[PDB]
Amino acid sequence: TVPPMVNVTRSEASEGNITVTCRASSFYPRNIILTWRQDGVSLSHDTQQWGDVLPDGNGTYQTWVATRICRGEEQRFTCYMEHSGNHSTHPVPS
Amino acid sequence: DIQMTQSPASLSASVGETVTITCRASGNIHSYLAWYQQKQGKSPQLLVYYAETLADGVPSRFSGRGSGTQYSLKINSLQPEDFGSYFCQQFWTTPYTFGGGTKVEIKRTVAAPSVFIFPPSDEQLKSGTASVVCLLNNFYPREAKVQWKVDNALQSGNSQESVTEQDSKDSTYSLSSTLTLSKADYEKHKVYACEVTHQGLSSPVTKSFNRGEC
Amino acid sequence: QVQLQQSGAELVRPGTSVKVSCKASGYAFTNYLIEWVKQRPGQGLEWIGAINPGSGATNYNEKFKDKARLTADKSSNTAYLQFSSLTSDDSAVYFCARFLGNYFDNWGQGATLTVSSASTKGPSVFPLAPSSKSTSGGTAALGCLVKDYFPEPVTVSWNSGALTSGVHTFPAVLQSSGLYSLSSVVTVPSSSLGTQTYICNVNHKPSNTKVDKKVEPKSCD
Ligand SMILES: [Zn+2]
Repeated sequence: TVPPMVNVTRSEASEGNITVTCRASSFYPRNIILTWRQDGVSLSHDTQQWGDVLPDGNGTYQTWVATRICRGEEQRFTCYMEHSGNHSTHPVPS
Repeated sequence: DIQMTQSPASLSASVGETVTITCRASGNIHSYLAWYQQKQGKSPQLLVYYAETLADGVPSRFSGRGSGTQYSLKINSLQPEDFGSYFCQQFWTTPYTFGGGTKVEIKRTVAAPSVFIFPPSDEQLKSGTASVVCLLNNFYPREAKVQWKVDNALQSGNSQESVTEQDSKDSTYSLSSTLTLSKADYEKHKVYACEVTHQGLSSPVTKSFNRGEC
Repeated sequence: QVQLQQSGAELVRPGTSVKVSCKASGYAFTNYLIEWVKQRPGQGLEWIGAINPGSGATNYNEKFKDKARLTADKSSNTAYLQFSSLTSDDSAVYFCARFLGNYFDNWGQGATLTVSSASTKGPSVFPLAPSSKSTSGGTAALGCLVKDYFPEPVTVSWNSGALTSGVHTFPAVLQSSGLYSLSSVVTVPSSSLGTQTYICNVNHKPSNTKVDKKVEPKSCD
């Protein structure tokens, strides 16, 4: 088992709305949960977009999840990662 | 790991005064900081989150400010219910880390202790141990030194003390120190003394008794 | 409405294991992460870890990875913190809390954990008699030494609650024996010592002990 490296990035403000992307990388096995929370609670999957869990060419995997958030509300959001019975949480930077 | 440096560790203020507590983070925590109040080690109560957002029910005299690595909690017009402890916590990275805390105590005028000394009772001496008690009553500030002497020899490592929290009436402290020795050894020495040093005293005060004296 | 109710005080032996609880109510238990925090007087607040009660997945502080085990029973809305190989370093107050949007709220009342090999023992109560060396002006100090008991706490009152002003009951000190000792004192007028009776009432509920010790001047006085 290799634990994921989790990283949160944010795009520029489109129309007062930021896109936040939570990336998990360099993990094994392939089974992972990666999802956005607001005010400590998981969002609906219909408010998010997920990449596939793809190889990185080193015997490990990588994936991502994104959601759109209104400007000034970024501190309410947390990326939740779960892998092999472990979890980690990651707030929105800047 | 983010280290949170909270200052000052203790703070003396009066009702009506404005006080400021600072927390400095070792790296950028992106305003993911909360302030909590704690009275007598009880359940922490949320005051401020996201560095500056005041929590529900919290009086508007509480004010959180900061960004990057520099954060402060200001209490304008300090009220009787605000005396207690305060701490900051960061939520930028795990493990979550806390400031060392700030104890906010009631300021008052300097008051010297009244010193009292108690020999071991005859009842206790039947058990084979002797406890000599020194009481430093109703003093301020908290900082005080008790020095035990037996036949004018300074003692070390055979006493323990405890201090009350600030009194509700007069905002002073009291201190109890217990010198412990065997009954056998107690009955080999004569003069038992408690030398007290405190900034309110003009010079250190000694309270003593002779074993067997009325 | 939201409430995290923890289990009571724990008195446990070194080398053994103990499991303390945090019962959640007033919200959907599986939606929020539960947090655990350790507090001692000497070395401040420390985060132990978090658990997702929906999946049981854990996020540990590396310092508690060998010491602590976090579990959750979603059928009873209860989270648990288990310690293995208990030592005196584990003696602390432990809090549970709730993870909101990147801050903690709804802290539990706390549970005290005291690690000790001591057995339950009632206090001996000795009078701290007034004398010339416990007088200050027209005031005389007197008291009671409540010695060699386990566990905490002890309550002290004076004249069955009729005497409260000037009373100072100090925090207990832990002696090298493993037993506690505390003192309770009161300042009264020196001229009242001939007429007024002074009795300390010591209650130690853990050992089913109740002592009423009259405190009076020495026979020579
Ligand atoms: Zn769907």
